[PDB]
Amino acid sequence: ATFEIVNRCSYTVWAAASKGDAALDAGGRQLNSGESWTINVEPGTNGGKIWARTDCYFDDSGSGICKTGDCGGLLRCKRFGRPPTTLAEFSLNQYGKDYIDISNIKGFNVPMNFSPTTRGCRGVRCAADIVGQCPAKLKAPGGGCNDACTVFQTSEYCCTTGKCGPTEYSRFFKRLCPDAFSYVLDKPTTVTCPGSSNYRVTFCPTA
Repeated sequence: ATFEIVNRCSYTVWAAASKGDAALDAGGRQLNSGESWTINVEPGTNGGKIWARTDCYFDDSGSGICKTGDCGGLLRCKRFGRPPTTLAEFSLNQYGKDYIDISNIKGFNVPMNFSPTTRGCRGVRCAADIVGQCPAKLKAPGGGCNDACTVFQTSEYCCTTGKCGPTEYSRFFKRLCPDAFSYVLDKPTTVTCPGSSNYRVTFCPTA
């Protein structure tokens, strides 16, 4: 499947793409304002994620640091990124269906739209100003709004027993972005698409 990754933000982002144990395509690239990066993702990819990283400095061998979403200091991500990161998540060709979602379970850094470019399902968006509205206790100094699990490390926020409810903090993410996962056991906002669909991820889809 092909994913077009579009930076509509007025600022530079460093896109990342990974399934957690391996890069997807090149795994990462600088995107200036307006740039598009087309990647190929092998069919049957399970647990793939796309995200943006902000305020990165890399040297000549693709080694450095980003203020949000850093994946162990690499330009080309092999691992998932450090919170806070708005996530586009996907599992492809799972019994003839593709499954896509946006998640705030690892916080929010950049607004995002995740839409098919082929027929037969709708897209999902989280475009509210979560950073501006972020509760003071979740505000990340680097920029971004952390999830409560990352900040507080309790069984309830992290749902480590497999039983957990919504919280004051999850409800904040949910009120601004009803179409994104706000906590681990949130009622799924997954969208089912035809197997082998194609997609666009757009950062800052509004402004």
